[PDB]
Amino acid sequence: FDYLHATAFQGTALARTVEGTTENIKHLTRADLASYIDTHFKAPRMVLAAAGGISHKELVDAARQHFSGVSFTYKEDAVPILPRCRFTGSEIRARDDALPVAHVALAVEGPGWADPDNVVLHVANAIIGRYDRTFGGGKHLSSRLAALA
Amino acid sequence: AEPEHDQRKRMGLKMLLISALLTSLLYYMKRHKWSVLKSRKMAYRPPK
Ligand SMILES: CCCCCCCCO[C@@H]1O[C@H](CO)[C@@H](O)[C@H](O)[C@H]1O
Repeated sequence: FDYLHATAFQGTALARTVEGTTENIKHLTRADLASYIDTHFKAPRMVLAAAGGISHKELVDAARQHFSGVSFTYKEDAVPILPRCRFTGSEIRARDDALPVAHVALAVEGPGWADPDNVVLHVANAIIGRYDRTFGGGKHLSSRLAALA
Repeated sequence: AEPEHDQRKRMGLKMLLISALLTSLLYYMKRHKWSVLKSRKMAYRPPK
């Protein structure tokens, strides 16, 4: 799945692993870390969510107390508009025959969180569904791909 | 000796035009399909 992103969104920010390079982990500084936190962990880009036996008003009160001072400039208010990521009809094949079983991922470009088509794509994905050799349903599973599998 | 003289060369014209067109088109389609291999890069990355 890392390789999938690395080639699907090749040449963009989405092509990077969440954990990062070995060199980066090696050489990241306290300044670099503190910079990330100050640059990204900012109030408008954060959501304090809660769920349980919690009074909402009591929640926003304790939140009002510990989630702190107002930003001064307009820069610190505005939420950044990320540069777009380019999809690439491409492949990456990392071959290792000593590896017991092979893994294959194939994907096309999606619509994004906003698009209402994401609902239909989930309905479609539900049709094909999923399987692993412990699915007790076996040959009688409704999913055609699972039945053929 | 060859009454087909006129039609033969008339065909030769049609042939050469068609052949020129088709050879070019098929060359693109070949290059298009082979573009996957022609541009392909590979690396050797062991757990060295
Ligand atoms: C790849 C090769 C394609 C060759 C196409 C040749 C088509 C020839 O076509 C011929 O041309 C003659 C001259 O007008 C006509 O008399 C014939 O009726 C016609 O069939």
